[PDB]
Amino acid sequence: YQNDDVRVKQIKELLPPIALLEKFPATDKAAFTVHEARHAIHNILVGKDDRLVVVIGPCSIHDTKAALEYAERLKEIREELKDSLEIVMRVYFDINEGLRIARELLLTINDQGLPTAGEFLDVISPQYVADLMSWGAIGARTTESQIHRELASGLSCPVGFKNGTDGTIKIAIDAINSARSAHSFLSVTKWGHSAIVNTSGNPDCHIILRGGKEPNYSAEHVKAVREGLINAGLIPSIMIDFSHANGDRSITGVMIESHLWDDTEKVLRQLSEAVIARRN
Amino acid sequence: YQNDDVRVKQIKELLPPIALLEKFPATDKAAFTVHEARHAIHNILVGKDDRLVVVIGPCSIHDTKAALEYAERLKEIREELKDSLEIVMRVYFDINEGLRIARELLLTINDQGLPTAGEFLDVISPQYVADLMSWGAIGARTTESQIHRELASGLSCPVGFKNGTDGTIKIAIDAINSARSAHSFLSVTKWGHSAIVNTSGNPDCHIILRGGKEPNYSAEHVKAVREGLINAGLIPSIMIDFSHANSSDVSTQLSQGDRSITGVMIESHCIGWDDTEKVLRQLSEAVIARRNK
Amino acid sequence: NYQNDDVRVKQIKELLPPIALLEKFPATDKAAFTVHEARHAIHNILVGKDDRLVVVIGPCSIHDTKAALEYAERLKEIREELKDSLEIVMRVYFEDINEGLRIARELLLTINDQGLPTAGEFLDVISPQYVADLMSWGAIGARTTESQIHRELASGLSCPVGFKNGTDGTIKIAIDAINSARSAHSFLSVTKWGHSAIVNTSGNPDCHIILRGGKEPNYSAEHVKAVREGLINAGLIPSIMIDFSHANSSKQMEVATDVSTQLSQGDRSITGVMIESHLVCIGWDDTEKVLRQLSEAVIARRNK
Amino acid sequence: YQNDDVRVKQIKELLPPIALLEKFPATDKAAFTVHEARHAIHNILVGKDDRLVVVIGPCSIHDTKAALEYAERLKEIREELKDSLEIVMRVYFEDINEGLRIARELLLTINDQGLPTAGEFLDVISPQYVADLMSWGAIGARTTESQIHRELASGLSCPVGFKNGTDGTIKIAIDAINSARSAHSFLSVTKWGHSAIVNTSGNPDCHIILRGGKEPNYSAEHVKAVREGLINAGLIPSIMIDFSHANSSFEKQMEVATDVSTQLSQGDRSITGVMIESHLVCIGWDDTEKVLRQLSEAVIARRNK
Ligand SMILES: O=C(O)[C@]1(O)C[C@@H](O)[C@@H](O)[C@H](O)C1
Ligand SMILES: O=C(O)[C@]1(O)C[C@@H](O)[C@@H](O)[C@H](O)C1
Ligand SMILES: O=C(O)[C@]1(O)C[C@@H](O)[C@@H](O)[C@H](O)C1
Ligand SMILES: O=C(O)[C@]1(O)C[C@@H](O)[C@H](O)[C@H](O)C1
Repeated sequence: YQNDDVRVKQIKELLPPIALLEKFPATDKAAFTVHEARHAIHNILVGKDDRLVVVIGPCSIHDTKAALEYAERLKEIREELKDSLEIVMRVYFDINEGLRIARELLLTINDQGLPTAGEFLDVISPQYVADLMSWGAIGARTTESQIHRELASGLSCPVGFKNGTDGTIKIAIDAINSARSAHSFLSVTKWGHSAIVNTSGNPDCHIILRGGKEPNYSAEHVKAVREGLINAGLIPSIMIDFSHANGDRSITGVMIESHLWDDTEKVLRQLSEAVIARRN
Repeated sequence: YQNDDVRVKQIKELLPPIALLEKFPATDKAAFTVHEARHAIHNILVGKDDRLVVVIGPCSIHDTKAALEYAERLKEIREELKDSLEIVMRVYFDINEGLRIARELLLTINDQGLPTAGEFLDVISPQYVADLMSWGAIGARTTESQIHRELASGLSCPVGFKNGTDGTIKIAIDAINSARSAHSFLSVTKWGHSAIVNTSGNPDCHIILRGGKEPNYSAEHVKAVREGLINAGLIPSIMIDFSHANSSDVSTQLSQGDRSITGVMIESHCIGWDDTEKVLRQLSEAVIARRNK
Repeated sequence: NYQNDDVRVKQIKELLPPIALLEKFPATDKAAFTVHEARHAIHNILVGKDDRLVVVIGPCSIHDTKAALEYAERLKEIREELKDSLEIVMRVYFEDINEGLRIARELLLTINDQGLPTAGEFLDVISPQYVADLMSWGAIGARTTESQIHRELASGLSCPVGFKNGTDGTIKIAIDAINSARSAHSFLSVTKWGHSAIVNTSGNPDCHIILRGGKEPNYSAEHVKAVREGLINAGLIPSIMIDFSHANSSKQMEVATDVSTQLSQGDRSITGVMIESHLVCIGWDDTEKVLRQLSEAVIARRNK
Repeated sequence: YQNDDVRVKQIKELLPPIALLEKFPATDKAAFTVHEARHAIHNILVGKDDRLVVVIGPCSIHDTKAALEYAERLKEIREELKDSLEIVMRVYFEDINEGLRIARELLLTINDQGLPTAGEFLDVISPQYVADLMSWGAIGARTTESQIHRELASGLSCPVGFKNGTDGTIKIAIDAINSARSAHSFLSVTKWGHSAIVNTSGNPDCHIILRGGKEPNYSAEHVKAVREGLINAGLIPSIMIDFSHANSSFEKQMEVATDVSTQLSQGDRSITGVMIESHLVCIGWDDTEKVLRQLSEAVIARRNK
């Protein structure tokens, strides 16, 4: 009585994570870009830093050449606007060749001094690229999932919980809360072997406002959200996603979807000015 | 700079899945009980069998002995009401001793002729006991997750996608629509090794009514769900979870001839064992009644 | 094109991890204590603290486990009867590797759980991870005794080990083997989870020569006198094991008597013997006889 | 009752062989070098090529920069003496994870520079990390009688050399050559680092190395007695003389070269290969040029008698 893998057409072994960490080791320069950017994003998130975190980047990468050019352009503005903004590049995408292409781009961009951001879709793929990640988002459809909250509880970067696909703010405040506590999930070791991951908790989680039924970047949503975070005994630290379905010091970060460029300069220069205006 | 496992307190290697299947191989009775039960649930779901899948069991297992005595009791009712209710037991609970204790119980129960049911919450644990699984539920907090639908696409058992914690039914209709297609998710091999899982599609995916802001077992919800499934081009095979936010009707719906209700979910010894006999006997009578229309 | 890899490999198949073998066939408290007490007892005999002789006796090859488990029951009674004179351990040598490993463990678990200690041979660095927890003694054959890799396997083996003389009668390869094993080494093998690993060793002081014949036999009082002088000149404890079979015999029964006379004369250097015995290679009747004979030769040694 | 790992101080996981082939992927240049060399060595071992195989290299590699300079000089000699000699460099090493990285990066660079590499197979696991870069390999005198070794040779993608015993025993190698030609089985690790069963198809390209013993074994008389030894056994009389080790115990390895060069000139087609231990600063670089040029001239002379 064949009862196993009845609907599995194929199970091919995946290169162990250590094989991507050996083929593509973090340069000291990548390591510091990742390490400084995390601490930066932390200082901004708790209010220690008056600058704004800016996750901007292509909607999706289809060409690594095209992306390395965007990055070159972005790094200039990253440091040109360094005292008003914290610019991070958003890098969304054979799985083995895919994992190699993914890692090489994140390492090259962090070695060029540009910190990288993306989405933590599952609990196994972080073991391959999170050493080069300074920030990540949990999607609207996986915010209420418990494994995605446990995942963040052990992610080494700050984490953005998006709101519900209807516009629910409670699953995010409950997620942010959950991530702050130790947890246990199941994934693999850097050798690729089924393992138990015991977390210590991530205090650097915050909500993303990405829309829903109708947009929610309105001051009144942000006021309702900020009162929602305060009641739950959380730092009112808010990020607004300008894309997808979308002196106030409770807005600590924005999110932008930008391809190859003119309005990107305009928007970054515009938010720069509003950050400067807030210090007064 | 230390940028790795900064928020990891420990990463301990887990027994490979093959080591649970070696320590506890399926008997031919388990093997048979799993295969027959899964085929039965399919026929009941797609309207070839007029019986009703009853997923009943304790809300939580704290003792293995107590659960083995419940299984013995429920097996007797399963054999009696076999021409009205395909009865399946709900089995919800060191991870290695937890995997050992969970596998042994599911084998023992299937080797006793009682098919077992559970909840698939991750993409790794299935590899340890799915061979002993005849049905499974996908929770309300993981029904819009693409990973949990792609898991169901490659699950060898019939799958139940619960509604949302509010009452959303589309996540599940979309879930059922998704599972029916080939997908790909990352999991481990039976040797415990990171892998690419290419699926084929599970056509045996269905909706569960677990309640929400307000219970949804009423005939109209069932009619709505039927119409919502009908509009998505999906068979209106519906299951109502008498428990959860639907407890904090169905029988007469069936007595009157609702063929859409094809399954139920009960949380018993959470009722005690006497009401369990009553409710199974009640629904048995309702399925008998449904055939005379 | 230009296939440069696995050109002469017909198939590579993943073998169960050692953990799947120790999980399906876990040691029992009775099996654990038999291995522990035999390994301690074999050590005390090899060092002179025990006057008893080690007796590694068992079938030439195991094709049937019922036949092996019946020999196990018979041999156990003789182990219990001659316990004050002999340390009897069964030789479990067999000819799907995955099933062969399942069959081998279940056999060693059953025999050690019945209270009979098991002895075998180490031919590889990987197979020990599946069955050595049930091994109270083991051997390094004459064709692997000059191989450092095995000397490093013996350096990290939890059982006392026996190195065999050259297939030509060469003693140096094993006096050198014992010296190497006494040291900490490092050999590549797998974990209990089946993963390529580096094994760091502490050294095994419980390694000893097995006389098994090379060109002509080597069991006479003269070969032992000169093998013992060779261990003494090299600073090694003079503990010797004579295999009555293989080359020393072609008669196991004639070698038994020559060795029994040596023990009766007072040779405390012979601390162990090896016999190849089946039930239906001597038979059960001659096994009782050789065992009862060596027991009386140990009792005689005590008095001289 | 601690019955496990009582004599094990530490067991650490070694990198999967795949982490080494990913970080140090073979180049199309390394691949063609290994491929054409394994095939050139085979044609010389069976008489299809009148050239001689030369396994020459340092005794011990403690510096890659010193080896890479030796590789550069040697390659020019390989290209100059190509019509008379199949020159291959011997790469023998004295954190195993770092030593794996150093070993493979070196064998990759040298095969990428077009110089085929030659080493020794000590165990059944290490191969999986660098054998894709080996054009020849050896089994030493202390493991030639070992089944596990002859089963690994049965499934090696390169021609293999079995050394005689440390007493000078030829049979074990005639028995080693025989066994290796048969299909066998051994337990090793996959390219993913996992416990495995390796089924072999057998290796016809295996031969004897005369490395020494109680006294040397390179005289015309030993080769004659060794070649008759192989003939009886029904085996291609294809012999390899190791000038070093116990055949020369520098100044003697050069006497062994003249002794051997004289037998080849005579016409001994049964000598298909030599082994020389050479360093820069073990003979020096100047003697290496000389001995390669010597053996080249003897091979040239062999074609005329
Ligand atoms: O490949 C997997 O991860 C599975 O989900 C688990 C396995 O045990 C089977 O029963 C499933 O059909 C597939
Ligand atoms: O499978 C092995 O263990 C090998 O030894 C690995 C590598 O050396 C290949 O080239 C051999 O053909 C086989
Ligand atoms: O189990 C042991 O005692 C071992 O000695 C442990 C380790 O050394 C393994 O590699 C050996 O093969 C067996
Ligand atoms: O277990 C994991 O998935 C991680 O690899 C652990 C975490 O601490 C890392 O730094 C990565 O952010 C994710």
